[PDB]
Amino acid sequence: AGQDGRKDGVMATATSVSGDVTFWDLNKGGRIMGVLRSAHNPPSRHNIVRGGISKIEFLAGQPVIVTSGLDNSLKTWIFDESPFSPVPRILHQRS
Amino acid sequence: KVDVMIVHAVALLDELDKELNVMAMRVKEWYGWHFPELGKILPDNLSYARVVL
Amino acid sequence: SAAWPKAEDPALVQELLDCVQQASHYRQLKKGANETTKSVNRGTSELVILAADTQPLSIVLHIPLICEEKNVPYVYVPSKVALGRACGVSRAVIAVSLTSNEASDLNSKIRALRDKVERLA
Amino acid sequence: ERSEYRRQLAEYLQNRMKAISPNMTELIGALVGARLIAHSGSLVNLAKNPGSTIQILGAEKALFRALKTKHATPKYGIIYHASLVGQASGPNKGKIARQLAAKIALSVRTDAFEDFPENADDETRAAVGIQARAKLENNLRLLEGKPLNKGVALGPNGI
Amino acid sequence: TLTRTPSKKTKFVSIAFQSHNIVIVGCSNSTICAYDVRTGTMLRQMTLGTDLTGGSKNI
Amino acid sequence: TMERFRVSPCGRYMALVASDKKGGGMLNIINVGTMQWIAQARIDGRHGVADFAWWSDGNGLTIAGRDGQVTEWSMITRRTVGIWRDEGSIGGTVMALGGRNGPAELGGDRWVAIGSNSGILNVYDRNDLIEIRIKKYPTPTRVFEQLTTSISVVAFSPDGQLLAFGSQHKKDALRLVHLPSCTVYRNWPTEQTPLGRVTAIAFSSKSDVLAVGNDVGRVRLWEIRG
Amino acid sequence: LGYVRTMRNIAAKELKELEERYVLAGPKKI
Amino acid sequence: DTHAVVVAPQRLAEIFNAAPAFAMPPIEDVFYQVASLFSTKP
Amino acid sequence: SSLAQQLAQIAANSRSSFNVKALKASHSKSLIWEPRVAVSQTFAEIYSQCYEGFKELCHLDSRFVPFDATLFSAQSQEVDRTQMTAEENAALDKRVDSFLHLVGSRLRLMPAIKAVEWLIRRFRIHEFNTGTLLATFLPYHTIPAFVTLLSILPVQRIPIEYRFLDPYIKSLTPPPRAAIVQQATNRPDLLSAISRYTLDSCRAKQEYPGLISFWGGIMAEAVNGMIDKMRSGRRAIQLENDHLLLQQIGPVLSEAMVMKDVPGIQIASYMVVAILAAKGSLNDNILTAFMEQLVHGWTVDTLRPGLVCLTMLAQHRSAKQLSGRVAKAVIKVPDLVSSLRDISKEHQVDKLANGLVLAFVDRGDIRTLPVINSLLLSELLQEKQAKVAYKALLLAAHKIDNIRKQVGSALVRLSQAEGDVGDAIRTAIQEVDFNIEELELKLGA
Repeated sequence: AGQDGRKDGVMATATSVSGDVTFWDLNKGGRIMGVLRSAHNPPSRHNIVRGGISKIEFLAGQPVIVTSGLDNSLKTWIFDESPFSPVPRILHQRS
Repeated sequence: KVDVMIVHAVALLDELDKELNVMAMRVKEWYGWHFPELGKILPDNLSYARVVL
Repeated sequence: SAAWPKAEDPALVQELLDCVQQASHYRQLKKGANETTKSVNRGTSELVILAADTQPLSIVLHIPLICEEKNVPYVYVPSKVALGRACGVSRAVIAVSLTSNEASDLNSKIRALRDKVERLA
Repeated sequence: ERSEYRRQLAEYLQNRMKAISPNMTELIGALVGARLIAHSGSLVNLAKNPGSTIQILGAEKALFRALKTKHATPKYGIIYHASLVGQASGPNKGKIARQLAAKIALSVRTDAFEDFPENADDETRAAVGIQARAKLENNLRLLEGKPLNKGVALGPNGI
Repeated sequence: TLTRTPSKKTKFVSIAFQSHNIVIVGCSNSTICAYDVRTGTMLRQMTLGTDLTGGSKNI
Repeated sequence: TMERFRVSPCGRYMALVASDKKGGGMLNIINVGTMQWIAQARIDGRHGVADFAWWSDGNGLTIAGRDGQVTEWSMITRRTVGIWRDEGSIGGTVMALGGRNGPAELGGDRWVAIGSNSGILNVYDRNDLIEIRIKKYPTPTRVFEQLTTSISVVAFSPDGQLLAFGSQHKKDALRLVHLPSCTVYRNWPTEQTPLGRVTAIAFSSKSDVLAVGNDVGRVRLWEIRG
Repeated sequence: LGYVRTMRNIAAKELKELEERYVLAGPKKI
Repeated sequence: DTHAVVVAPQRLAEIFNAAPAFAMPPIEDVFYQVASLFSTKP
Repeated sequence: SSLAQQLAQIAANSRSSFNVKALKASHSKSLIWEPRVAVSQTFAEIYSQCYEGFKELCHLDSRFVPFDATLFSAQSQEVDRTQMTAEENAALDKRVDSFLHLVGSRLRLMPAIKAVEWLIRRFRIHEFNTGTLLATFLPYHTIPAFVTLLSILPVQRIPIEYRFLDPYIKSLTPPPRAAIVQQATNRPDLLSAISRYTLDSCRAKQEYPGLISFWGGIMAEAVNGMIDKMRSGRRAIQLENDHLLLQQIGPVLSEAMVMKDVPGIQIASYMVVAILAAKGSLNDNILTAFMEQLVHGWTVDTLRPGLVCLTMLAQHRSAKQLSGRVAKAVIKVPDLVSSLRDISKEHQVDKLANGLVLAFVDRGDIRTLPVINSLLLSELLQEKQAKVAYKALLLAAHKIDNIRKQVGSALVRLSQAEGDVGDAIRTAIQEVDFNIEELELKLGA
């Protein structure tokens, strides 16, 4: 957190009407820091394609963060360090 | 405004600088018999003639 | 002003531009002040066209002296940027000058053109 | 006495040069402009030169050797010792050589033919050389600050 | 001589004065030239088309 | 021939061009009320009339004749309003005209585009055109020179906003100019966007659709969403 | 090209000189 | 109606790379220069 | 050679030499003298010369005395940073940082340079606080000092953003500002880093106009280029890139506008947001957000340039009204009409003024009336603007439930306005078809 990756207090929020997850940096007054846009498929009522996101865990102690949705997909994402990353990159996926 | 002055002037300046050079080295040797280390310490011939004065 | 062999006659100017354009396709034409003066000093030239509306006119006023000496005709168009994109280079040439070769209908057109200029004189 | 005489001579040269051709000494400086006019013979004798002639004004043996045997042409003459080109560098020195050439030919024709209504201040008289000074010094600082070629930044490993 | 026309086939036939300084000539290659006399310049070239009854294009 | 013609936006008149060059070209005005001859505007030139367009009210029409003369020739007076010059282009090939809140006594069209043979295409403003006395040398709003050959389509988004101008002689000469800011676009058309050898363009009346067509004889279409 | 031009200039001057010399060596009068 | 301006990045870079950072003319002055460039006023 | 990968990881992550050869070179890297003396320069004379320069600096500027106590004492003359513990090292690092932020002002002065040379040849600041020193020298990036530092910098030690100076290390010439700004445009991290450095300084009240001018210039050109990249054509990527640029710049921008103490840096934030709205076609909520923030943040010393920014913001806006506290503060602005006339002499304040008067007629308070009349007689609005302003004014006088006396005095003043403003007012009355005489008798009776 703190736009330099050094500080702590990051949290992840998820809906189930979209498929985009959001990352806040809590430190000064709780600013936003980013959006993993469309981690899963975006949910739609008119569309056959299922979407929507079930749950998100930051697993303890490590910067991985596991997401699953409705659309039969379990992905895992990770922050790097030496480039600071606002949004993570994918480091496993199973669909 | 005529420039025959200009061309004459620069011919004169070039020849002048050259003769200043040769007479400056002339007086350099001409005092170096009395004091050669002066010419060694001072390379600027103008100041050199100045201190000879 | 000083541009005393002015050519404002419209069909005359159009013939001059078109002849320049043809000559530009025949590589027999030099584009620019400096090159014009080189061509006339080396004498190869046979006609020279300038532009009246340059802001300091003096950068082309040196040409008529030389061409009066070495005896080649010169004549002013009124529009520099017209001359430039007449050459076909997109930047306003201020001075173009086009020369002779042995056997060319373009050489003939040049001769009739300088006859027209001597008429304008 | 000879030295002081030469010093005041040079004073005269600069002043009289400002009197005759203010544009050119607003570009380059009275001494090198004087050298030019000298090899010219006259002001108009200069002003019938083209820009490339001014670019290599002087280097006559070198030029004609390289041409008459097809070697690489000399890049400049007295403009090398002229003041503005010393702040370029190398390939930049060549580019400044060309640009200073053409703008000098401009200034010389300007002062050599453009009349002035004689209630004419020297600054309004030499505005074109001033313009040339400004534009050109800007271009010189640009090409001086041209970047270098980005290379891939190697870390500790070959990675 | 005020001026002459560019080409050599431009024959002059008719003349009349619009105003003090403004002369009008009508001329062989289907043209009506309006010259200003004082400077002697060519204010405007009026122009006429082809005589589409008989041959001999130039009206 | 009755090859070239253009109809008034008011839809009452039609203008045909007389195939008779001879020092100056003329275009006849024909009522489409009764398909009758009612006027004949004559402009000077050296070859006749390159192109022309109806002013948006209809009252006059602008005639871009080769060697860059632009006549503006009224209808209600039915005599020439004014004469001026494209800024020194050797041979005008196409013009067109559009925009809104231009000067009403020139019909109330705003931007006027003129395309050379040499390829350079100028854009002028008509509230700038007035010195009734006309500016004989409008310094042009801009002098666009992205293209490099002879301009063949110059057309206007009929809501006076986009400008399309395109040369046919080389593959893919179609460039798109935003207005009134007069900046040519970058993101279109790209190296791989299939135009061809553009021969005729047309925007919709709503100016949502663009259609373009080429020497193979095929039409492409683009939605124009800002 | 540069070489060709120089030699062209020199020969042009020489033709000028020789033409002058030829003429001075050698319905006209009314 | 008004729109987003269009500027030559060479012009903006010229503004700043005119002079070194120290002894650059002060910030209000340079701000007036730059905003005058970006001004939407004919 | 996966072994060798691991080993070179460690060996460039080293922090202390262990063969004498690398020891001697590590000692001989220095700024003032040459290597071939700095080798056997022992650790007294270094402290001698550098402390002399230190005295010069301390007699110039006052607040160097705690650094005299803690970083230039005779025990510091032989403290060996290499052998303390980590938290010690970090506290030391904080002291190092604060010293750099204070000293970077007087950088073109030889005693300052000598002070930094002491820091390097003793604490190896260039090796263990690399990013900070590179940060505080980057503003002077044209000068011989910067090139010399560039020479002595350790390569793999250079922070990951600033790695792009390596070809200049291969060719010891200073980089130019265009090169810096291009790397600044491509990366977010370098720009974040520069901004965070200079923010640390101005949080510390140690800024100075050269550095602030530097930072403003580099931020401005970088943001220009960044919007040049972010343009898409495609609707979603344009939106998401607007979001992204806003994330990377917002917080810095926030504290930079709101830092009431530092005048130039407030002007700099004004500059950069002016460009941001001026070329970045942005959305009215965000625009109003910036407006409200600089509204909260400005000073009187920054007031006229912030007002220029206000003009630019509201002019690039799409809606026609302002959000409240903006009107409150512009009410608080004293010399409003004079100032905007001087601004509109080059800047076209129209939409700004329209939003002002619209908010004022929404205000229902009656301390805004002289303001309202002044802007109406200003001759700054358009004809339709003045007319619809009068329309909403009469509609406010209709919806109001004294207040009527004040609005009637205002109304008769504006109806009896003389010039083209009065003509447009009476035009509005003529199209609204309500009786000036009815309201005149109703208020005069």
